[PDB]
Amino acid sequence: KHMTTSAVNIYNISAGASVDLAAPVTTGDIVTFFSSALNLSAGAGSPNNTALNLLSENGAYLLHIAFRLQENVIVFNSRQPNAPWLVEQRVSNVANQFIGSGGKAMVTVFDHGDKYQVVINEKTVIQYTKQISGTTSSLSYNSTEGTSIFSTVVEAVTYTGLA
Amino acid sequence: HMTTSAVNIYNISAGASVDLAAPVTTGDIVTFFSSALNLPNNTALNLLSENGAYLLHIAFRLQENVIVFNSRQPNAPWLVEQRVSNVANQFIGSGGKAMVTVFDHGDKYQVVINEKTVIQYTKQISGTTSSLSYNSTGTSIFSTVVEAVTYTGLA
Ligand SMILES: CC(=O)N[C@@H]1[C@@H](O)[C@H](O[C@@H]2O[C@H](CO)[C@H](O)[C@H](O[C@H]3O[C@H](CO)[C@H](O)[C@H](O)[C@H]3NC(C)=O)[C@H]2O[C@@H]2O[C@@H](C)[C@@H](O)[C@@H](O)[C@@H]2O)[C@@H](CO)O[C@H]1O
Ligand SMILES: CC(=O)N[C@@H]1[C@@H](O)[C@H](O[C@@H]2O[C@H](CO)[C@H](O)[C@H](O[C@H]3O[C@H](CO)[C@H](O)[C@H](O)[C@H]3NC(C)=O)[C@H]2O[C@@H]2O[C@@H](C)[C@@H](O)[C@@H](O)[C@@H]2O)[C@@H](CO)O[C@H]1O
Repeated sequence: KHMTTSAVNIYNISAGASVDLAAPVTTGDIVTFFSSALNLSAGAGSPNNTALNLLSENGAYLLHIAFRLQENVIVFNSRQPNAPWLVEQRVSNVANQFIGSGGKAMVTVFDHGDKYQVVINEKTVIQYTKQISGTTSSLSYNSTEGTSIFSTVVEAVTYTGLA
Repeated sequence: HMTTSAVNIYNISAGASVDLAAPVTTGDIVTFFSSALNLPNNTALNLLSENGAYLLHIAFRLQENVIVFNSRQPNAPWLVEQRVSNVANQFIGSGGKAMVTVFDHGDKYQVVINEKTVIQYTKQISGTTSSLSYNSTGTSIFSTVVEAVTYTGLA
Protein backbone atom coordinates (compact mmCIF):
# COMPACT_ATOMS: atom_id res chain seq x y z
CA LYS A 1 0.00 0.00 0.00
CA HIS A 2 1.07 3.61 -0.62
CA MET A 3 -1.35 5.78 1.34
CA THR A 4 -0.67 6.89 4.91
CA THR A 5 -2.82 5.35 7.63
CA SER A 6 -2.81 7.16 10.97
CA ALA A 7 -4.79 6.32 14.11
CA VAL A 8 -6.70 7.99 16.91
CA ASN A 9 -6.96 6.22 20.27
CA ILE A 10 -8.91 7.54 23.24
CA TYR A 11 -8.24 6.59 26.87
CA ASN A 12 -10.00 7.51 30.10
CA ILE A 13 -7.38 7.68 32.86
CA SER A 14 -8.54 8.03 36.46
CA ALA A 15 -6.30 9.70 39.03
CA GLY A 16 -3.99 6.98 40.35
CA ALA A 17 -4.45 4.78 37.25
CA SER A 18 -2.52 3.70 34.13
CA VAL A 19 -3.40 2.66 30.59
CA ASP A 20 -1.55 0.44 28.11
CA LEU A 21 -1.57 1.94 24.63
CA ALA A 22 -3.19 -0.04 21.81
CA ALA A 23 -0.89 1.84 19.40
CA PRO A 24 2.50 2.88 20.75
CA VAL A 25 3.65 6.50 20.57
CA THR A 26 6.90 7.00 18.66
CA THR A 27 8.76 9.75 16.79
CA GLY A 28 6.30 12.03 14.98
CA ASP A 29 3.35 11.07 17.21
CA ILE A 30 1.30 13.10 19.69
CA VAL A 31 -0.48 12.59 22.98
CA THR A 32 -2.86 15.13 24.49
CA PHE A 33 -4.22 14.87 28.03
CA PHE A 34 -7.57 16.65 28.42
CA SER A 35 -8.72 17.73 31.87
CA SER A 36 -12.31 18.86 32.40
CA ALA A 37 -11.21 20.69 35.57
CA LEU A 38 -8.39 22.83 36.88
CA ASN A 39 -7.87 23.30 40.61
CA LEU A 40 -5.21 25.83 41.60
CA SER A 41 -6.56 26.56 45.10
CA ALA A 42 -4.32 27.05 48.13
CA GLY A 43 -5.21 26.21 51.74
CA ALA A 44 -7.06 23.24 53.17
CA GLY A 45 -7.82 20.64 50.52
CA SER A 46 -5.23 22.11 48.11
CA PRO A 47 -4.11 19.62 45.44
CA ASN A 48 -1.20 17.30 46.00
CA ASN A 49 1.62 17.14 43.49
CA THR A 50 0.09 15.67 40.32
CA ALA A 51 1.93 14.00 37.44
CA LEU A 52 1.21 12.80 33.92
CA ASN A 53 3.58 10.13 32.60
CA LEU A 54 4.71 8.48 29.37
CA LEU A 55 6.27 5.06 30.07
CA SER A 56 8.18 2.56 27.94
CA GLU A 57 7.34 -1.16 27.79
CA ASN A 58 9.80 -1.97 30.58
CA GLY A 59 8.40 0.72 32.88
CA ALA A 60 10.95 3.47 32.27
CA TYR A 61 9.52 6.96 32.71
CA LEU A 62 10.31 8.47 29.33
CA LEU A 63 8.60 11.69 30.39
CA HIS A 64 7.26 12.57 33.83
CA ILE A 65 5.46 15.89 34.09
CA ALA A 66 4.88 16.85 37.73
CA PHE A 67 2.67 19.83 38.52
CA ARG A 68 3.60 21.03 42.02
CA LEU A 69 1.20 23.72 43.23
CA GLN A 70 2.69 24.39 46.67
CA GLU A 71 6.30 24.44 45.45
CA ASN A 72 4.97 26.41 42.45
CA VAL A 73 6.93 24.53 39.79
CA ILE A 74 6.39 22.04 36.97
CA VAL A 75 9.10 19.35 36.99
CA PHE A 76 10.04 17.38 33.87
CA ASN A 77 12.15 14.24 34.25
CA SER A 78 12.83 10.64 33.25
CA ARG A 79 13.69 7.47 35.18
CA GLN A 80 14.98 4.00 34.27
CA PRO A 81 13.20 1.00 35.85
CA ASN A 82 14.04 0.64 39.55
CA ALA A 83 16.59 3.48 39.28
CA PRO A 84 17.11 7.04 40.60
CA TRP A 85 15.42 9.95 38.86
CA LEU A 86 17.51 11.67 36.20
CA VAL A 87 18.20 15.43 35.82
CA GLU A 88 15.13 17.61 36.43
CA GLN A 89 14.10 20.43 34.15
CA ARG A 90 11.85 22.99 35.84
CA VAL A 91 9.36 25.64 34.80
CA SER A 92 8.37 28.09 37.54
CA ASN A 93 4.86 29.41 38.27
CA VAL A 94 2.17 26.81 37.66
CA ALA A 95 -0.78 29.23 37.39
CA ASN A 96 1.03 31.34 34.76
CA GLN A 97 1.12 28.31 32.44
CA PHE A 98 -2.69 28.06 32.61
CA ILE A 99 -3.59 31.73 31.92
CA GLY A 100 -6.91 31.90 30.04
CA SER A 101 -7.47 28.16 30.60
CA GLY A 102 -10.84 28.62 32.31
CA GLY A 103 -12.24 25.46 33.89
CA LYS A 104 -10.45 22.95 31.66
CA ALA A 105 -6.93 22.32 30.36
CA MET A 106 -4.91 20.33 27.88
CA VAL A 107 -1.35 19.08 28.06
CA THR A 108 0.15 18.00 24.73
CA VAL A 109 3.35 16.06 24.22
CA PHE A 110 4.96 15.88 20.77
CA ASP A 111 7.51 13.09 20.37
CA HIS A 112 10.17 14.74 18.18
CA GLY A 113 12.69 11.91 18.42
CA ASP A 114 15.48 13.74 20.28
CA LYS A 115 13.06 15.91 22.29
CA TYR A 116 9.58 15.97 23.76
CA GLN A 117 7.86 19.31 23.15
CA VAL A 118 5.28 19.98 25.88
CA VAL A 119 2.48 22.47 25.23
CA ILE A 120 -0.04 23.57 27.86
CA ASN A 121 -3.13 24.68 25.93
CA GLU A 122 -1.41 26.76 23.21
CA LYS A 123 1.78 27.61 25.08
CA THR A 124 5.00 25.64 24.64
CA VAL A 125 6.43 25.29 28.14
CA ILE A 126 9.49 23.15 27.38
CA GLN A 127 11.54 21.63 24.60
CA TYR A 128 12.70 18.72 26.74
CA THR A 129 15.88 17.00 25.59
CA LYS A 130 15.25 13.29 26.08
CA GLN A 131 17.16 11.49 28.81
CA ILE A 132 15.72 8.09 27.81
CA SER A 133 14.69 7.26 24.24
CA GLY A 134 12.25 4.78 22.74
CA THR A 135 8.56 4.15 22.25
CA THR A 136 5.84 5.05 24.74
CA SER A 137 3.72 2.00 25.56
CA SER A 138 1.67 3.26 28.54
CA LEU A 139 0.45 6.44 30.22
CA SER A 140 -0.29 7.14 33.87
CA TYR A 141 -1.72 9.77 36.17
CA ASN A 142 -0.40 10.15 39.74
CA SER A 143 -1.99 12.50 42.28
CA THR A 144 0.08 11.28 45.27
CA GLU A 145 -2.86 9.08 46.38
CA GLY A 146 -4.99 12.20 46.95
CA THR A 147 -6.38 15.46 45.57
CA SER A 148 -5.45 16.28 41.95
CA ILE A 149 -4.97 19.57 40.09
CA PHE A 150 -6.92 17.99 37.21
CA SER A 151 -10.30 16.27 36.80
CA THR A 152 -10.75 12.86 38.44
CA VAL A 153 -10.74 11.36 34.93
CA VAL A 154 -8.34 12.77 32.35
CA GLU A 155 -8.97 11.83 28.71
CA ALA A 156 -5.83 11.00 26.75
CA VAL A 157 -5.94 11.09 22.96
CA THR A 158 -3.07 9.68 20.94
CA TYR A 159 -2.39 10.45 17.29
CA THR A 160 -0.11 7.74 15.91
CA GLY A 161 1.09 6.47 12.54
CA LEU A 162 1.88 10.07 11.58
CA ALA A 163 5.33 9.36 10.08
CA HIS B 1 17.18 22.48 13.08
CA MET B 2 14.72 21.26 15.71
CA THR B 3 11.01 20.74 15.04
CA THR B 4 8.70 23.27 16.65
CA SER B 5 5.07 22.21 16.47
CA ALA B 6 2.00 24.18 17.55
CA VAL B 7 -1.35 23.60 19.21
CA ASN B 8 -4.17 26.02 18.45
CA ILE B 9 -7.61 25.92 20.04
CA TYR B 10 -10.76 27.39 18.48
CA ASN B 11 -14.33 27.63 19.72
CA ILE B 12 -16.63 27.43 16.72
CA SER B 13 -20.32 28.19 17.17
CA ALA B 14 -22.90 26.61 14.90
CA GLY B 15 -23.12 28.88 11.84
CA ALA B 16 -19.65 30.37 12.40
CA SER B 17 -16.15 30.25 10.88
CA VAL B 18 -12.63 30.68 12.23
CA ASP B 19 -9.43 31.72 10.49
CA LEU B 20 -6.47 29.57 11.48
CA ALA B 21 -3.49 31.26 13.16
CA ALA B 22 -1.37 28.38 11.82
CA PRO B 23 -2.53 26.85 8.54
CA VAL B 24 -3.11 23.08 8.29
CA THR B 25 -0.94 21.48 5.63
CA THR B 26 0.44 18.04 4.76
CA GLY B 27 1.25 16.11 7.94
CA ASP B 28 -1.04 18.23 10.15
CA ILE B 29 -4.21 17.37 12.07
CA VAL B 30 -7.50 18.99 13.04
CA THR B 31 -9.89 17.48 15.57
CA PHE B 32 -13.38 18.80 16.19
CA PHE B 33 -14.71 18.05 19.70
CA SER B 34 -18.45 18.06 20.38
CA SER B 35 -19.84 18.00 23.94
CA ALA B 36 -23.17 16.65 22.64
CA LEU B 37 -24.41 14.05 20.19
CA ASN B 38 -27.95 14.70 19.03
CA LEU B 39 -28.97 11.67 16.98
CA PRO B 40 -31.81 17.05 13.88
CA ASN B 41 -31.13 18.70 10.53
CA ASN B 42 -28.06 18.32 8.34
CA THR B 43 -24.80 19.50 9.95
CA ALA B 44 -21.41 20.15 8.34
CA LEU B 45 -17.80 20.63 9.35
CA ASN B 46 -15.59 22.31 6.74
CA LEU B 47 -11.92 22.87 5.94
CA LEU B 48 -11.45 25.86 3.60
CA SER B 49 -8.51 27.24 1.64
CA GLU B 50 -7.44 30.93 1.60
CA ASN B 51 -9.46 31.53 -1.56
CA GLY B 52 -12.65 30.09 -0.10
CA ALA B 53 -12.51 26.62 -1.68
CA TYR B 54 -14.06 23.84 0.39
CA LEU B 55 -11.08 21.50 0.57
CA LEU B 56 -13.19 19.13 2.68
CA HIS B 57 -16.92 19.36 3.44
CA ILE B 58 -18.23 16.74 5.87
CA ALA B 59 -22.04 16.68 5.91
CA PHE B 60 -23.82 14.57 8.51
CA ARG B 61 -27.33 13.80 7.26
CA LEU B 62 -29.45 11.97 9.83
CA GLN B 63 -32.72 11.67 7.90
CA GLU B 64 -30.98 10.55 4.69
CA ASN B 65 -28.74 8.42 6.97
CA VAL B 66 -25.47 9.24 5.23
CA ILE B 67 -22.27 11.21 5.76
CA VAL B 68 -21.34 13.08 2.57
CA PHE B 69 -17.76 14.13 1.80
CA ASN B 70 -17.06 16.65 -0.97
CA SER B 71 -15.06 19.66 -2.16
CA ARG B 72 -15.76 22.74 -4.25
CA GLN B 73 -13.91 25.66 -5.74
CA PRO B 74 -14.84 29.25 -4.79
CA ASN B 75 -18.07 30.33 -6.49
CA ALA B 76 -18.30 26.96 -8.29
CA PRO B 77 -20.40 23.78 -8.23
CA TRP B 78 -19.84 20.89 -5.81
CA LEU B 79 -17.52 18.14 -7.02
CA VAL B 80 -17.95 14.33 -6.77
CA GLU B 81 -19.51 13.11 -3.51
CA GLN B 82 -18.14 10.24 -1.49
CA ARG B 83 -20.64 8.74 0.91
CA VAL B 84 -20.60 6.65 4.06
CA SER B 85 -23.90 5.00 5.01
CA ASN B 86 -25.46 4.81 8.50
CA VAL B 87 -24.57 7.85 10.60
CA ALA B 88 -25.22 6.39 14.08
CA ASN B 89 -23.01 3.35 13.33
CA GLN B 90 -20.01 5.67 12.94
CA PHE B 91 -20.55 6.92 16.52
CA ILE B 92 -20.83 3.50 18.26
CA GLY B 93 -20.12 3.82 22.01
CA SER B 94 -19.78 7.60 21.68
CA GLY B 95 -22.15 8.42 24.54
CA GLY B 96 -22.94 12.12 24.87
CA LYS B 97 -19.87 13.48 23.09
CA ALA B 98 -17.89 12.90 19.89
CA MET B 99 -14.73 13.78 18.05
CA VAL B 100 -14.07 14.10 14.32
CA THR B 101 -10.41 14.07 13.28
CA VAL B 102 -9.04 15.01 9.87
CA PHE B 103 -5.47 14.05 8.95
CA ASP B 104 -4.05 16.00 6.01
CA HIS B 105 -1.99 13.33 4.24
CA GLY B 106 -1.16 15.44 1.19
CA ASP B 107 -3.08 13.45 -1.45
CA LYS B 108 -5.85 12.33 0.94
CA TYR B 109 -7.78 13.45 3.97
CA GLN B 110 -8.21 10.60 6.45
CA VAL B 111 -11.35 11.17 8.53
CA VAL B 112 -11.67 9.40 11.87
CA ILE B 113 -14.80 9.55 14.03
CA ASN B 114 -13.68 8.82 17.59
CA GLU B 115 -11.30 5.87 16.90
CA LYS B 116 -12.91 4.68 13.65
CA THR B 117 -11.57 5.63 10.21
CA VAL B 118 -14.66 6.39 8.16
CA ILE B 119 -12.99 7.42 4.89
CA GLN B 120 -9.69 7.83 3.10
CA TYR B 121 -10.91 10.74 1.00
CA THR B 122 -8.99 11.31 -2.21
CA LYS B 123 -8.53 15.07 -2.50
CA GLN B 124 -10.38 16.84 -5.28
CA ILE B 125 -8.73 20.19 -4.45
CA SER B 126 -5.23 20.53 -2.99
CA GLY B 127 -3.65 23.18 -0.79
CA THR B 128 -3.46 24.50 2.73
CA THR B 129 -6.44 24.80 5.06
CA SER B 130 -6.68 28.41 6.28
CA SER B 131 -10.14 28.38 7.90
CA LEU B 132 -12.71 26.05 9.43
CA SER B 133 -16.47 26.33 9.61
CA TYR B 134 -19.46 24.67 11.20
CA ASN B 135 -22.87 24.77 9.48
CA SER B 136 -26.30 23.72 10.73
CA THR B 137 -29.96 24.74 10.68
CA GLY B 138 -30.47 24.89 16.81
CA THR B 139 -30.89 21.48 15.17
CA SER B 140 -27.22 20.47 15.00
CA ILE B 141 -26.08 16.89 15.66
CA PHE B 142 -23.24 18.45 17.68
CA SER B 143 -23.03 20.88 20.60
CA THR B 144 -23.73 24.55 19.86
CA VAL B 145 -20.01 25.24 20.27
CA VAL B 146 -17.54 22.74 18.82
CA GLU B 147 -13.90 23.01 19.94
CA ALA B 148 -11.41 22.61 17.11
CA VAL B 149 -7.82 21.76 17.98
CA THR B 150 -5.13 21.93 15.32
CA TYR B 151 -1.72 20.29 15.50
CA THR B 152 0.59 22.00 13.03
CA GLY B 153 4.29 22.28 12.26
CA LEU B 154 4.50 18.48 12.37
CA ALA B 155 6.32 17.64 9.11
C1 LIG C 1 15.37 20.66 44.21
C2 LIG C 1 15.39 19.20 43.83
O1 LIG C 1 16.25 18.77 43.06
N1 LIG C 1 14.46 18.43 44.38
C3 LIG C 1 14.37 17.00 44.10
C4 LIG C 1 12.92 16.52 44.12
O2 LIG C 1 12.17 17.19 43.12
C5 LIG C 1 12.86 15.00 43.91
O3 LIG C 1 11.47 14.63 44.13
C6 LIG C 1 11.02 13.67 43.21
O4 LIG C 1 11.03 14.25 41.93
C7 LIG C 1 10.70 13.31 40.92
C8 LIG C 1 10.96 13.94 39.57
O5 LIG C 1 12.30 14.35 39.46
C9 LIG C 1 9.25 12.86 41.10
O6 LIG C 1 8.35 13.94 40.88
C10 LIG C 1 9.08 12.30 42.52
O7 LIG C 1 7.73 12.01 42.83
C11 LIG C 1 7.14 10.92 42.08
O8 LIG C 1 7.92 9.72 42.21
C12 LIG C 1 8.02 9.22 43.55
C13 LIG C 1 8.92 8.00 43.55
O9 LIG C 1 10.26 8.42 43.26
C14 LIG C 1 6.63 8.90 44.11
O10 LIG C 1 6.05 7.85 43.33
C15 LIG C 1 5.75 10.14 44.04
O11 LIG C 1 4.41 9.80 44.41
C16 LIG C 1 5.73 10.70 42.63
N2 LIG C 1 4.94 11.93 42.59
C17 LIG C 1 4.16 12.26 41.56
C18 LIG C 1 3.29 13.48 41.73
O12 LIG C 1 4.14 11.61 40.53
C19 LIG C 1 9.60 13.26 43.58
O13 LIG C 1 9.67 12.62 44.84
C20 LIG C 1 8.55 12.86 45.70
O14 LIG C 1 8.34 14.24 45.99
C21 LIG C 1 9.40 14.86 46.71
C22 LIG C 1 9.07 16.33 46.91
C23 LIG C 1 9.64 14.15 48.04
O15 LIG C 1 8.51 14.25 48.87
C24 LIG C 1 9.93 12.67 47.79
O16 LIG C 1 10.11 11.95 49.00
C25 LIG C 1 8.78 12.06 46.98
O17 LIG C 1 9.07 10.72 46.66
C26 LIG C 1 13.83 14.27 44.86
C27 LIG C 1 13.92 12.77 44.59
O18 LIG C 1 14.25 12.49 43.26
O19 LIG C 1 15.13 14.82 44.74
C28 LIG C 1 15.20 16.19 45.10
O20 LIG C 1 16.55 16.60 45.09
C1 LIG D 1 -27.33 11.52 -4.69
C2 LIG D 1 -26.84 12.92 -4.91
O1 LIG D 1 -25.94 13.16 -5.72
N1 LIG D 1 -27.41 13.88 -4.18
C3 LIG D 1 -27.01 15.26 -4.32
C4 LIG D 1 -27.10 15.99 -2.98
O2 LIG D 1 -26.28 15.38 -2.00
C5 LIG D 1 -26.68 17.44 -3.20
O3 LIG D 1 -26.85 18.14 -1.97
C6 LIG D 1 -25.81 19.02 -1.64
O4 LIG D 1 -24.64 18.27 -1.38
C7 LIG D 1 -23.50 19.07 -1.13
C8 LIG D 1 -22.27 18.16 -1.07
O5 LIG D 1 -22.18 17.46 -2.30
C9 LIG D 1 -23.71 19.87 0.16
O6 LIG D 1 -23.77 19.01 1.29
C10 LIG D 1 -25.00 20.67 0.02
O7 LIG D 1 -25.35 21.32 1.23
C11 LIG D 1 -24.43 22.31 1.68
O8 LIG D 1 -24.22 23.31 0.68
C12 LIG D 1 -25.42 24.04 0.34
C13 LIG D 1 -25.08 24.98 -0.80
O9 LIG D 1 -24.83 24.19 -1.98
C14 LIG D 1 -25.96 24.77 1.56
O10 LIG D 1 -24.97 25.69 2.02
C15 LIG D 1 -26.24 23.77 2.68
O11 LIG D 1 -26.60 24.46 3.87
C16 LIG D 1 -25.00 22.93 2.97
N2 LIG D 1 -25.30 21.90 3.95
C17 LIG D 1 -24.70 21.83 5.13
C18 LIG D 1 -25.20 20.75 6.04
O12 LIG D 1 -23.80 22.59 5.45
C19 LIG D 1 -26.19 19.82 -0.40
O13 LIG D 1 -27.28 20.63 -0.80
C20 LIG D 1 -28.27 20.83 0.24
O14 LIG D 1 -28.84 19.64 0.76
C21 LIG D 1 -29.56 18.87 -0.18
C22 LIG D 1 -30.03 17.58 0.48
C23 LIG D 1 -30.71 19.69 -0.78
O15 LIG D 1 -31.66 20.01 0.21
C24 LIG D 1 -30.16 20.98 -1.38
O16 LIG D 1 -31.20 21.81 -1.86
C25 LIG D 1 -29.36 21.74 -0.32
O17 LIG D 1 -28.76 22.90 -0.87
C26 LIG D 1 -27.52 18.05 -4.33
C27 LIG D 1 -27.15 19.50 -4.63
O18 LIG D 1 -25.77 19.62 -4.93
O19 LIG D 1 -27.35 17.29 -5.51
C28 LIG D 1 -27.84 15.98 -5.39
O20 LIG D 1 -27.72 15.33 -6.64
